[PDB]
Formats: sequence, C-alpha cells, structure tokens
Amino acid sequence: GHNNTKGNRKFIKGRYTANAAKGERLVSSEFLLTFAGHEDISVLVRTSQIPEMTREDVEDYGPNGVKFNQHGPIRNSGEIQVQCVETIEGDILQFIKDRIAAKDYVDITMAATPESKSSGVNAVTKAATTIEMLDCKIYSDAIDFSTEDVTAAVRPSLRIVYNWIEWD
Amino acid sequence: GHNNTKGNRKFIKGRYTANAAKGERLVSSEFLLTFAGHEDISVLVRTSQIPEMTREDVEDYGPNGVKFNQHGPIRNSGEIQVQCVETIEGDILQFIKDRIAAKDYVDITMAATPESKSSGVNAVTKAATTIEMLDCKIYSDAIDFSTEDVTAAVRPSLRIVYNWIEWD
Amino acid sequence: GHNNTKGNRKFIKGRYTANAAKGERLVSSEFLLTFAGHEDISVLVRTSQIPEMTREDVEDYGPNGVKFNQHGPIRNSGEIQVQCVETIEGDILQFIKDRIAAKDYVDITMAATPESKSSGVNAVTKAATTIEMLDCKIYSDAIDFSTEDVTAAVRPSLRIVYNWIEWD
Amino acid sequence: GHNNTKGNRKFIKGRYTANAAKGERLVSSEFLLTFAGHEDISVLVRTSQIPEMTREDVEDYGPNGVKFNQHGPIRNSGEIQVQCVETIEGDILQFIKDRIAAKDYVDITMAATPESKSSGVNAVTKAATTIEMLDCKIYSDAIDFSTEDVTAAVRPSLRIVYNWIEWD
Amino acid sequence: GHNNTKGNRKFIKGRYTANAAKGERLVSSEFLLTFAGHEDISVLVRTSQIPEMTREDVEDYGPNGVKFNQHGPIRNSGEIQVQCVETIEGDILQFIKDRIAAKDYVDITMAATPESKSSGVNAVTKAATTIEMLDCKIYSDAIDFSTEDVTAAVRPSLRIVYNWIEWD
Amino acid sequence: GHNNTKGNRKFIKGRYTANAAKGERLVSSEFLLTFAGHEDISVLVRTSQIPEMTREDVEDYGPNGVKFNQHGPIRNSGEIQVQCVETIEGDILQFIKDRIAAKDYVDITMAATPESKSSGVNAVTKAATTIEMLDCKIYSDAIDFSTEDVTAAVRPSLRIVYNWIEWD
Repeated sequence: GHNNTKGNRKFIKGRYTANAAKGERLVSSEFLLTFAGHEDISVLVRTSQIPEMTREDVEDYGPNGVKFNQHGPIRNSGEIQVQCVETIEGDILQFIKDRIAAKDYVDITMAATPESKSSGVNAVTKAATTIEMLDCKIYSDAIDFSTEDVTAAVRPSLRIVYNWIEWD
Repeated sequence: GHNNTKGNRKFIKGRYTANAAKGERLVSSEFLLTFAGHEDISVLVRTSQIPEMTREDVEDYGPNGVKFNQHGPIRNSGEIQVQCVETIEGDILQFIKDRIAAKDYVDITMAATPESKSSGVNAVTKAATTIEMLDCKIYSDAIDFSTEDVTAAVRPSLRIVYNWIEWD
Repeated sequence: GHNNTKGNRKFIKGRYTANAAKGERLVSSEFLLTFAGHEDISVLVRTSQIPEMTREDVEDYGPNGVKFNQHGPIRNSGEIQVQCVETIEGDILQFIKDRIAAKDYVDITMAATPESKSSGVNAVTKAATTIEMLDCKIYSDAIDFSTEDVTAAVRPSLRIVYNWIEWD
Repeated sequence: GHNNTKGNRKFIKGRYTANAAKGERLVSSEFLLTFAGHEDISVLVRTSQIPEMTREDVEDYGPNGVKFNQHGPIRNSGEIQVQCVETIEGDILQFIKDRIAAKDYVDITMAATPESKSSGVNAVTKAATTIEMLDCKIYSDAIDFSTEDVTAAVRPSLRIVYNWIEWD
Repeated sequence: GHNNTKGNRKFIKGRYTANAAKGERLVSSEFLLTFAGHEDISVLVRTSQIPEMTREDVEDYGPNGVKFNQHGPIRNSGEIQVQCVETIEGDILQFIKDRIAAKDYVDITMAATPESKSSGVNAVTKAATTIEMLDCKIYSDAIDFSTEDVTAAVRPSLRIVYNWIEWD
Repeated sequence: GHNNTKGNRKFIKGRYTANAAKGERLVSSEFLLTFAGHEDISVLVRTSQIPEMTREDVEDYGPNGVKFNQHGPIRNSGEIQVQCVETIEGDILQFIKDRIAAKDYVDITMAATPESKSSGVNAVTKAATTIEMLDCKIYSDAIDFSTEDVTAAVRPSLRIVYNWIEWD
C-alpha cells in the first residue's frame, strides 16, 4: 500500500484533550426568549433565532483588476422567525391581537440558560450569551388548520423585526 | 470530560410545571369554519387557514447608514386556501356554482371548538379564538381526476379572499 | 397535567352523525369525459381535470391605506391537461392527427358517474355534477419512449383549451 | 455474446500499482484553520473551505463565428463559509462580538495536518498544502434555536471574506 | 447465605385471597360475535378480536427539552381480523359474495358469554363486556388450498373494518 | 497440556462471599403497580415495566475525526406495556372504558414488595425501589379471542404513557 502510513496516538490524545477541556457544548434546546412586560408568554416560545451579527460591505475595484472588500456601516435592523404553540385559551392569539391593535414597540432579551449553570427554580444567564433587541415589532402569520394533522399541535409563526442589537 | 457538568432536577421540575400548568394545547384538528346562510356546508370543510395578522412596514435610512423599520397601514385584505371534500350529490359543486353566478359577498366565522370546552351536541367557542371575515369571495380551483388514485377522494380547493378581519 | 381536560362522547357522536348522514364521497376514479361525435374514445381517458370556476379580481387602494378586492369579469377560457393511454392500433394517435388536420372545434361533456347511482350497463349522471366545455381545442404533447420503462404503457398527454364553461 | 471480450490482469495490476504507489489520500476531516492572535479558537472550527483558485476570463468572438476564452485578471477576493460549534461560555460569541466591534482585519492560515505526518502533540504542515488569507473579515449569521433539535448542538455560521490568497 | 431472608405465610395468604375474590377469569374460548340480520352465521365464527380502545396523542416540546404527551381526538375506526371455518355448502362463501355484491354496511355485536352466567340454551350477556361496531365492512382474503394439509379444515380470513365503537 | 494451570480455592471463596454478602436478589415476580384512586384494580395486573432512566445525548465532532458524546436534556416522557388478566365481570374493561371516556390523567406508583421485607397482610416498600409516574395515560389494545386457545385466559394489553418520573 502507501509507503507513508506511520501513525501515533499522542497527537490524537492531545487534540482530544484540547477539544474536551474547554467546556460543555451549548445544546440547541437550552434557551430563553423573554419579552418586556409579558413574562408569562416566554414559556410558550418553541423556536427562535439569534439575530444577524454583520455589517454591510463596500466593493472597490483597484488598478489592474484587483478587488477589495471593505467594512461599511453596521446592519442594525433585521427580521427573525419564531415558532410558538397555541393553547386552548388563545393566550398567544390574545397577545398578538393586543400587539397589532396597540401599535407599540417592545424589547426582547434572548439568553442561553443551560441546566448546567442554572441554580434554583430560576434560570441563570451570562453577559457573554445574552443579546437584547429594542424597538421590535411582532407580526403573525398564516397557520395551517388541517384535519389530517390529528397528531400535531398548532404552531403560530411570528415575524419579529428588530431595529438594534445590544449586548452588555 | 467537561469540568462544568453539575446538574439539578428542581430547575427541570419548575420548567415542566410552568409549561404544563397553563392548559391544554389546541390540536390542529379542532376547528370550525362557518359561512353565512350556508350552515349545512360548514361540516364539509377539511382544511383551513387563519388569515394574516400583520401590517405593512415602512423603511427609513437614517444618517451614517442606520436603518429603521416603522409600523405602517394595516393589511386588511388577503387570500387563504381551503380544502373540502366533494360528495355524490355535488353539494360543494352546487354551492360554488351559486357563488360564482350570484356575484355576492359572504362573511365567514372561524372558531376553535375543542372537545374539552364543548357542551352538548353543539360546539362551544370563545371570544379569544374567534375571527370573522367580511366581504369575502369564494373561487374554485382545478381538481385532479386521476384513475390511479383509486383510494383517494376528490378534494376541491377553494380560494377565499377576505377584505377585513374583525375580532371581538 | 392540564386542569381543563374534561371530555364527552355526545359531541363526537353528533359530529360523526352530521358528517356521515350527508351521503357518499365522490371517489376520484369515478368520472366520464365524453367528446362530441367521438364516443368510442371516451373509454380511453385515464386522467382529466374539472376546469377553473373563478373570475378575475380588481384591486382598489382606498384612503388611509385600506385595501379592497372586488369581483371582475368572469374567466371563461382556460387550459387543462388530460392523460390517455395509447393502443396498438393508434386510435388516440389517429384521433389527434384528425383533430390537428381538420382545424375544428369540439365540445366535451364532463360528468361524475359513480357506481352507486348507475343503472344497467350505462352510466347515470346528474345536473349538479355535469359540466360542458364548448369551442374546445385538443393539442398533443411529447411522449416518452424509454426502453427502461418495460413495465409502463405509453401515456399521451392532451392539452385541452376551453373557451366557455356551461352548466345546466 | 460479444466477440471482442478478451481480458488481462497485468493491465489492471499496473493501474492499481500506479494509483497506490503515489501516497495517502487526504481525508476530509484532517485540517487546521488558525486565525492571527486567536489560537485558542482554532480548535473550535468544524467545517471550512479552501478558497477559490481561479482568474476571470475574457470572451472574444473571432471571424466566422469562432470563439476564444482568454486569461484575465486574477480573482483575489472571495467569500467562504465556516461552521463552528458554540460553547457554554460563549467563546465564539464573544469572539464575533469583539470582531464586529473592533472593525479590524485578521489573517487566517489554512493547513492540512494529517496524522500521518504529525510529530509530537503538535500538528505538522507542508508548504504545498498551506494557504494564507490576508485582510479577512469575519461576519456571523442567524443560528437556529429549535426545541425539537434536542440531540443537536448549536452550529454558528461564519462568513469569511478574503482579499488576497498567498501561498509559499 | 443471604442475611435478610425471613418469610411469612399470612402475606401470601392475603394476596391469594385478594386475587381469588375477584371472580372467574374470562376464558379466551367464551365469546359471541353476532352480525345484523345474519344470526345463522355467528355460529361458524372461530376467532375474532375486540377492537382498539385508544385515542391519538399529541407531542409537545416544552422549554429546555421537556416533553408532554396530551390526549387528542379519539380513534373511532379500525381494522380487525376474524377467522371462520368454511362449510360444505359454502354458507360463509355465499355470505361474503352477498356482502361484496351488495355494497352495504352491517353492524356487529361483540359479547362475552361464559358458561358460568349462561341460562338455558341461550347466552347471557352483560353491559360491561358488550361492544358494538357500527357501519362495518367485511372483506375476504386468500385461503390456502394445499393437498398436504389433509388433516386441516379451510379457514377463511375476514377483514372487518369498523367505523364507530359503541358501548352501553 | 497447558503449563500455567495453577489454581486456588481462596479466591473463589472470596468471590462467593462477596457475591453472597449483597443480600437477596429481587425476584421478577415480586412487584406492585398501583394507580391513584383505583386500588381495587392493582391486584389484576400481571406484567409491568419500570420506565426508562436515561437522557438524550449530543454528538460533537472534534478536530481530526475525534468525537464526543455529551449529556443532553433529560428524557421525561415515554411509553410502557402492561399485561392484565380480564375477569368475568369486566372490571378491567370497565376501567378502560371509564379512562377513555373521562379524558383524565392519573398517577401510578411502582414498588418492589418482596415477601422478605413484607410484614402483615400488607406490602412493605422502600424509598430506594419505589418510582412514581405522573400524568399517565392508559390506552388499551387489541385482544386475541381464539377458540383454539381453550387453556388460555384473556390478557388485555395496556399502553401506559408517562410524562414525568419521580423518585423520593
């Protein structure tokens, strides 16, 4: 076979130790998205999205066909999609009715609250994994009501528009 | 392994209790869409959609590239798709023929009628999970008539256009 | 678990009785599409489509951003796809050659003829589930002739253009 | 059967020997992408992409319809996608926050470090399989946070823009 | 040997008395399945099955990975298998021929009729162990006709589809 | 034969003493599963299953092909199968009828009650071998009713769904 086939375990051991000694990995199911003044609805959220962290680029064509991409103004505003679960009392439905009728702006705090760092019956967060969105707007979306989905719960879709990303 | 791996059950117990104590989840198969003056047809509906719940946005570009999304005029009109099941007497077919020939507007009431809150042989609704659509128009759609689909029933598709969403 | 979980059977019994007492459901394999003067071909059809039943809409933008959709002129003409099965004598091929050479217009009657209402060896139709298309045009389409499809019959595709929907 | 069906093993043996005597094949899981001044993050990378190695072409239409493609200016800048794995301390999150706030340019070294050529607890690279990107910019991307993905870790997506490819 | 090995008889006697006080156990050979208007065929039945008694469930993913299973709509219909024994006059064969030709719906009564509670030459039933299947359909199945099975009687298999379960 | 064949008895004596000093082994026939408010039915149970005690895992692919399995969110819900024995009065049948009609949630407690630790005519349990399942749901299953099984009692099968496991 191939002549250059020597192998060692110490390199693999070193890589494994370096990968493992850093800490736990953030499971995708450990998160908490809390609105402002509607803390009773934060338990209802089922799927969220940490917003974009990027800035627009500018494109420069230098002499002899060379290319340059340069940092530009920050991209503050944006749109995210959230999946919730409707209840029998229409708590989410009443909330979205109030939001559309009131024409107001709320702020949402998104935090990573794993069970490892949690203490008591309350969630414990960190300044590193906490983001805040101000002047946000919540819109609803069409929800499928099919008789065939007998073993499926209603999943309202919420379009959340954020106008500024803030982190401590 | 990872050094920070401590875990507790009281946090999980608290989250489970908070999630479960709110109430039953609305199953996707529990709904009732009723027209105006055609109550004998509402039993035929098989798939529906609660309409859009949103308003158009306006886009502003502030100084130094900052960006803003602002609430705009409400989005009242819209379109939904409904799936029905044809019968041997063509009740749905006769209904759509009458609708297209009459050139009239009907209003539909959409309600969530779960078995949990139902009383008697009649459905029980709530003001929270009830929507009403006025000045609606019903159009039909092409229906596949294939011989291979021996074990499939005819599924008429109805395009329902709504001009205003009304909630009590 | 959830506190509000009471349930009853009489509501389910009522819904089941209301759904079942209406009548049989139209199976998708029970239909009859008959041309004019070519009754020997109607047995060959394998897949058809009841035409569109809709009218064009007009979009009005009222004051303060409100929106309205209003009934417009009817959509009489339209296009449907039909699947047939070629024979060893080329009856369908001869028919389509005659149609393309003659440059004539034929009228097709679409009927739902379930076995339940049939009497004798002849289908029995109803005025509710019967449509008629006048001034129609039949065009052919490319047919795949692949050697790998040893267990598949030739399926000619017919594009049928209708200029008016007529129902009694 | 076919008349020309003779076969020999010496040709196959020769082809196998020629293919095998060259050396080992680079497994897709053996790589190392190291930033500048952030060596503690290189262990976190999970998926990367060696950048484009191509130049733009110019299209010439000669007489009588003949056609020519000619080498043009080099394509130095470009865009690549990298997949990382979030931790419980948010090291990647803190890094991307620092990058977006600082508005600085970093340089990344891409190397192939197979276990075969590795010595000690350190990776061993070669000048042939080593690339370097200067004046790079790192942007984040939306990350899915779904409850159903209980058995999936968070996978941040990093958009890396490179302005020049450099190889020794 | 083992140290904690003390034993008593009064506990075993109490458990035996509690088990015996519940009454006779229903032998699997004591049953009666009677159709509607075809009481002369119920004797020929040899093997049956009490239908499913369950409802569909809905699966909800709560925060931090917790799961809840909630009651859903009832499962009314179902499919069961019944084994009969063919006679020399083809009574069962004539019955299934009539059923397939007539395209009708029959209702069956399932009863547990043990010899203990029977009186006279007629079975005695109870409301607790009595079920009724409404709007049922009976289909036949392939029957093995082998010469080697000289000491085996023909056992037709009947697929019975039930659309509603009722109990007094 | 073999050269290294020396053997001793003191090692076997030590292993036997260590194995015997652990106490009596729990026989598979010593158990007690009792519901909430239906203590008269717990005697009729014949076969049960202690639920799963595990949590979901997450798979992280480290550099150079190394992989890690990390603890994830706990698995709370689940499904178990329980075999009962029908009586002549249909106590179990009436119980499942009531459970399916009421749409309620019951809590079950599972204990290991060997004769060794039992005192009096009542079972004596321990906190170590006692589990409790909350918000359980009971569904039935098809039961075979065959004439050939003359020497077999009816064995209803119950699907028990548990939504949370608790231990003191």
